[PDB]
Amino acid sequence: AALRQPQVAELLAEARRAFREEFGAEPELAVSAPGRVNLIGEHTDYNQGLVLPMALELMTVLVGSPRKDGLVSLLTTSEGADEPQRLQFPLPTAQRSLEPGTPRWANYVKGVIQYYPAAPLPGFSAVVVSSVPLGGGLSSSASLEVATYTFLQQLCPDSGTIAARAQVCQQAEHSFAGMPCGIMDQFISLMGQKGHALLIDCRSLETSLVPLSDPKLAVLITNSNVRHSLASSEYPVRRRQCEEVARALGAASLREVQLEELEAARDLVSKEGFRRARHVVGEIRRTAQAAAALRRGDYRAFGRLMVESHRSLRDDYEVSCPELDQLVEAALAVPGVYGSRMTGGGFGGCTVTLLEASAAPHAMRHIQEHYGGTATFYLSQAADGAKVLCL
Ligand SMILES: O=C1CCCC2=C1C1(CCCCC1)N=C(Nc1nc3ccccc3o1)N2
Ligand SMILES: OC[C@H]1O[C@@H](O)[C@H](O)[C@@H](O)[C@H]1O
Repeated sequence: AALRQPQVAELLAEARRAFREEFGAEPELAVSAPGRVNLIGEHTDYNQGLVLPMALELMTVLVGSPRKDGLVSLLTTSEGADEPQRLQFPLPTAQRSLEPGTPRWANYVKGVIQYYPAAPLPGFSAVVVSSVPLGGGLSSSASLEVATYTFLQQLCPDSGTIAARAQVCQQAEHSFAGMPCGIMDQFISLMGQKGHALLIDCRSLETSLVPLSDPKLAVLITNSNVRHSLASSEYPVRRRQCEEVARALGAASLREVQLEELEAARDLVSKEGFRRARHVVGEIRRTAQAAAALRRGDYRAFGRLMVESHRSLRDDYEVSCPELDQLVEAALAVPGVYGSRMTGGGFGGCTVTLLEASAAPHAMRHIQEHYGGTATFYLSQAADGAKVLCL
């Protein structure tokens, strides 16, 4: 009774009803974009490294219709959203551009509109709904950026590439939400495919769809239901730190630096700096092994490289928190768990447990009985990325 089911048919239905009530007519378009769990490859994306996320059945839906008057009218229904629930604004122009501000959920939609590369973009009316827990570490902000972007393509098709769309979504996260994120979360929300993880190369931007078929394997996501102060504050600090271990070692990114190099480079950088790399330069060179291991269906090893990812996130990158540590170390003692680790940016949010489906009922008994805080669970199929339904 801690498991939240996806309920995606009723999420779309909720959004259409709220649209008819709010705007006096039936919406003409539905889009969705998923949130994400990163299986392995944490704090690598901005280090031009490798990540292995998948898309969730947890998503953000826009339902809307173009307007003739050049203005945008938004209703959000998400419980967590900061007041007001509605905002309206003219389209940006050469003269006036959109500005971040109040309410914050709107900043994401504004950013994407502001950086949208095709024209002419008409005004629109839209309802925004999401089953992605807001600020819970499964990329609610990326689902809303990419859901926005997918709605704008229907209003005014772009003639570009999946990376250009991810950079636009990423720029809205930088400029309008003041969060200097990598490309992972936008990329997986765009490109996820049911029954697949997505191995992303954040240097080359090559991507591989890795079958996650086997119905033996389950991915249990557990929300800690915490977010520490340190989150919003330490993420850019870590990023900046990485950029100095890279600058010091005459490497254009840590992708280029290998562990044998960092170990014999100790003197050129700081104890906590060098330790940030043992994680990053290390991390890269085990998502690769996790990738090569999921293909072999090996599981143990992804696991080892996984718990090795948490331990490294906890001790070297210092971006876990006692709640995440107690959840990982808790699951990691249940036989049949290959691995568990913090996922996403850390300082709170979710862990990800690679278990055997048979044991799912007992784990959710156990974790809720053996976790100090409030556990929410998702038993997540690997899902589709951005989608359109004409209405
Ligand atoms: O306060 C923070 C701290 C940083 C993390 C972050 C938030 C808030 C910002 C706006 C109010 C709720 C919390 N929202 C998101 N993501 C988000 N996804 C959404 C999908 C549909 C509607 C609204 C959505 O807000 N991320
Ligand atoms: O795995 C670490 C990740 O933290 C995310 O939440 C951020 O949006 C990503 O770009 C990546 O930096």
